[PDB]
Amino acid sequence: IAAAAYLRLAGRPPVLPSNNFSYSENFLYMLDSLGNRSYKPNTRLARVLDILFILHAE
Amino acid sequence: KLYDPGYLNTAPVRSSICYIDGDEGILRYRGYPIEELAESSSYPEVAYLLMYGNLPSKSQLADWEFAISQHSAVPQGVLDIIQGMPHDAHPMGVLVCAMSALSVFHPDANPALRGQDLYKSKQLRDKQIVRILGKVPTIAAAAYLRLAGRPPVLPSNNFSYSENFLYMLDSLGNRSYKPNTRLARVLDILFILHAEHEMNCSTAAARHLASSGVDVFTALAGAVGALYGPLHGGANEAVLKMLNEIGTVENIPDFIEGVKNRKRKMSGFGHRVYKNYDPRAKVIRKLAEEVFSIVGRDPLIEVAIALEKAALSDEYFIKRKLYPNVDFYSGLIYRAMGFPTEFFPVLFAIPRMAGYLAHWRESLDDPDTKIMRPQQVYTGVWLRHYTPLQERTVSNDEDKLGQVAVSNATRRRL
Amino acid sequence: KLYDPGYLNTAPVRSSICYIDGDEGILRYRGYPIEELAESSSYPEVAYLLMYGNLPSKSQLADWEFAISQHSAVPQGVLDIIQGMPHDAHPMGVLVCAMSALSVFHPDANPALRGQDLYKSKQLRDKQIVRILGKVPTIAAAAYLRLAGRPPVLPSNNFSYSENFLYMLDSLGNRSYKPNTRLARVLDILFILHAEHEMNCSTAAARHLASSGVDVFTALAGAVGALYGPLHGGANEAVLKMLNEIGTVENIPDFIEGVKNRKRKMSGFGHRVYKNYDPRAKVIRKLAEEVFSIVGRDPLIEVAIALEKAALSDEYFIKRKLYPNVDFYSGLIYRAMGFPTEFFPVLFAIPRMAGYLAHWRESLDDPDTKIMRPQQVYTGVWLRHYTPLQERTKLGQVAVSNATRRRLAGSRI
Amino acid sequence: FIEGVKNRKRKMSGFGHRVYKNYDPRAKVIRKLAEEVFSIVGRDPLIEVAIALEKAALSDEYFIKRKLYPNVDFYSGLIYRAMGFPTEFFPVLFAIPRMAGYLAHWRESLDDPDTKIMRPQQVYTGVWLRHYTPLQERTVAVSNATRRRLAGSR
Amino acid sequence: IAAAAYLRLAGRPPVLPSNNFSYSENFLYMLDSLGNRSYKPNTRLARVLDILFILHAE
Amino acid sequence: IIQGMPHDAHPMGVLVCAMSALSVFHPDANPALRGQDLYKSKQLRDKQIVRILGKVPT
Amino acid sequence: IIQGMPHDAHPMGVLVCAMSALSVFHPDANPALRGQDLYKSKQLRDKQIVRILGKVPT
Repeated sequence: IAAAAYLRLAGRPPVLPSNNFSYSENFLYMLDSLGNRSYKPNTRLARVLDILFILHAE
Repeated sequence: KLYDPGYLNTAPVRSSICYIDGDEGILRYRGYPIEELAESSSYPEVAYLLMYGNLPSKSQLADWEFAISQHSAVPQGVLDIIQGMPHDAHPMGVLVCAMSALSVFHPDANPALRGQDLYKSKQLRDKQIVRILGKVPTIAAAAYLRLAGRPPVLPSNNFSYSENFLYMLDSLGNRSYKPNTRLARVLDILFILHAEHEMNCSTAAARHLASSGVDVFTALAGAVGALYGPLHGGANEAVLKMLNEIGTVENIPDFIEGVKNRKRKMSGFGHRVYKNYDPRAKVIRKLAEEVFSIVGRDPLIEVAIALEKAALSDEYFIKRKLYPNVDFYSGLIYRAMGFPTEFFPVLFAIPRMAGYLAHWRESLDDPDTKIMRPQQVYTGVWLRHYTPLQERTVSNDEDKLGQVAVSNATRRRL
Repeated sequence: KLYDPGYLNTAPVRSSICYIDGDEGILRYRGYPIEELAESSSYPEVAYLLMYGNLPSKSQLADWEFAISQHSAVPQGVLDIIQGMPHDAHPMGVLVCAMSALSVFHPDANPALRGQDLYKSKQLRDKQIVRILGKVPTIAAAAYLRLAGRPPVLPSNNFSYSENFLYMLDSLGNRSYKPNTRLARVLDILFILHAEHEMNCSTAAARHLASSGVDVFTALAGAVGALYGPLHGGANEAVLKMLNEIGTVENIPDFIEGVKNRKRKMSGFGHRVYKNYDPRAKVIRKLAEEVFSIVGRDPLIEVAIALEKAALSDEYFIKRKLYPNVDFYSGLIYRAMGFPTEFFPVLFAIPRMAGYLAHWRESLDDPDTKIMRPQQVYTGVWLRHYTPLQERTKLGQVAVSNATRRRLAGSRI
Repeated sequence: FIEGVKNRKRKMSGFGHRVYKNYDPRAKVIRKLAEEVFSIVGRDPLIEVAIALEKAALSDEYFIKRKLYPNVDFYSGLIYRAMGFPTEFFPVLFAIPRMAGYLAHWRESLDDPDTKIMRPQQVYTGVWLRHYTPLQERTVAVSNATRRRLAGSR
Repeated sequence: IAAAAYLRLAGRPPVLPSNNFSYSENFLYMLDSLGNRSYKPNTRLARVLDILFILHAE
Repeated sequence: IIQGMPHDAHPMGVLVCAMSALSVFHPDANPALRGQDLYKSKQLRDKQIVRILGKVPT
Repeated sequence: IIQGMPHDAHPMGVLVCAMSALSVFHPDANPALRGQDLYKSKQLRDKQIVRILGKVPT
């Protein structure tokens, strides 16, 4: 749903979820893939996204 | 001289639609004063008068307006196009794109699809004139209804032109709707007021494209696009922010005194073509009072009224010919009707286009006038051998564009 | 004032962007002749030269064309708009509609939302230049493909400008295509010859619109609309139908004798601008014969070749200052590549845009612009007076025999 | 153009019949109905140019000496234009009447078994004898359009 | 079917046949209804169309 | 058009209908509206023969 | 479920399939999905019997 919000912001239709990557990886991919099922975002950026997620657990 | 940049020393072509005596504010559409028409007439009357050079009689006028009502059937593909843009889109761009789409959706209009034959007979000319003069009203409409998120309406054949527009503006899925007659009349008069202006940027572009031999639809699309300029319809927001930033009515005399201190802005006072007077001011002031009577008031209206009353008194505004322009009362009425700010310019487009059609006929029945050819005076380097682009010297790296991406090229850094 | 016939008259604008002397056949983009550039240079180089008034540096041209390739991306919304258009509609109308939608879908550049000062910053001008220069060819390719109905493929970011367009045009919808370097260099070399020509309604309209402070997108849309019609000098259709009617070489002499007898039309030979040789003519001749070698020819092409060979040596053409124009050879080349004839003027609008943006930026920069309030001389009745409505009392009637014979020539309700 | 048609540079069709000459009462009756349809629907530019041609061409000596009497085609086409028929819709309109003739002929043909369609004879215009050799030795076009997919693959 | 071709040529939804007339004017009643089933054929127009049909009979 | 036909039919009527539709789906190929001189080229002969041969077995 | 399906026999099978599907187009009229029995309720049995006596016409 977060990815759907980001997509619907800048006009782009939904993204179907890749189901082979980690959590952050999954989200970060669902942002910038443009419907290309053959994309792999950075490991360092996904690492950063996971750290930011863990630093705001609760 | 040979260099007349602003065309202020030359005259492109003679005209006969009307004359602007800016010094005295004398305007007569083919001899009829603008105030006389705005009082004793209606929009189709003046439109026909400009278009055929003279007013029609009751019979053919009735038939003409009947046809105007008839051809209002906007192709639904244009409606889908309207669905295409985001609802935040400024109405001007919406209207321009719809204009181009309406040009393409009508194959019988393209000369390239039929050769240079569509523009030699009165039949196709008049037919396309009536066709477009009808559509506009509607498209606009849509645009208005889609601004807030409403479904498209179906124009009917019940009312007259201006009242038809008011109908499709506010029917809300109620076929038995009939808007206020006074509001329809006042909008009709307003349409009278903005009927035409003499050769301007937009008019020059219009006559250029007319002589260019291209389908009239796209020519008017470009011409009305030339009206998008804030110099050509964006000056209302200046006085709107004048009357909005001033806030409470108790800020008016101190506002004019600070104006005397060369501290607070002045705008909308005195026409930039009319320096003495204009009957438009008084007639639309009466109309504005009628509008306040029918719909009511607001803090902005009372602030503006007291501000202009104090402005008529202070000598600093008296001696500089700063009488209020038509823009004040115009915007007052338009927002009083319930029109958003971003929506003002599109309605300004609605009347003027008729005039742009008029001259479009004019230059097409005059061949003395011909294709343009601007003369160029080159002031740069005359001759120089080209260096091998590779041998090309590498001593300059200026102007450093080097910046266009999504948050410092993060879009595809992976 | 001064009556200004068909605007021929005097010079209403002076600049330092280009120079052309047709009777002398000298074409120098800022003092650099057309031959020296066309024979060796490339389209992005001359585009940068027009933008900046000087040749680029390696790194400058490198990252310039790199940013162009980067901005080759086209917004999704305008693509959806193009999809929403009908099918059999002419494509250049699709081009102008897409340009208008591009104006809408770039509210950031819209000045009416942020006053008459957003177009005073340096970087916004350059970003607009790159945006348009990249986005237009993708739109043209997408429309051409819409004629064929296939979905537009995303622009690759690894090839040259002309190479990008050629791949976009003939990718077959995959990645395994390899650019025809011969055809690519031919097309890129050709685009040099169709840069900004002499002043026209397009350039004047762009100048006026930029002076008015409008958004650049809509002004360029209007310029494309100005070039929409072939009456801007585009007469490829004339030589096309002349070839279509000329037949083989055997039945050429009757037509040419009619031309000498002033009975048959002559098109595409002799120039109202060039009154002498044309360097563009020989360059485009070499390119055209290379095209003939690479892709072969149809009978019509050899018909035209033989017609040219016989006509050029004929006295009726040497004496009458008559000789083939570059329009003829360009049409030959595009037909040999195999383009729809009606799609031809699109190829004549893609390269006429560098000069548009050059003049737009130049007009923005110099504070020599004023209010474009032209004059006139009144010819109508000086004064009349209003008539009462009952004191009232028809060239045609709308909807003739259509929806009217369908409204009364069968019944009335 | 009245001279032009007599100059043999531009031909004229719409006047007469390849199988009827004396007359075709159909032309007269549709002339009457064309007057009626002008009365009942009105006039359009093609209509007055057509009637002007009808009046003018008869005066010229061409149709006096050549004999070309306005064919049912002229009036049928102008009437079709009058009735709101699109330009392309004429052939199906011409198809509607002929079905009666096909039905009558078909019923009559099924009626009489004595009528037969024999196998027609033919006289060969080819060689009387040849022979097949394999192709490997075959001693040695414009079948497919090129420059469109060929260039695409090139 | 000819009337169906005419009417769909404009992209307008097709119409049902009627039975309260004879051939040519029934066809014209088919041609012009505009969604109104209370139409009628102009008898002069029906007769002239019938004669147009009969002239090219056989 | 052949899937829209009921299961009880004759397949060769299916052939003739689909081939009439091929007549329809190639209006560019007809000479019936561009005069009786359009068919003077060998290229159109080759194209029509090759298209017919390719289409019929499918 | 009809209006396109082949008719290789009498509509008897058509009607049987029709009411079999009517058995599920209104699942609210079912006793096996709420509790364990429902036709023991007088109001249900009544409304059911009314509909089923009147449902067949459509």
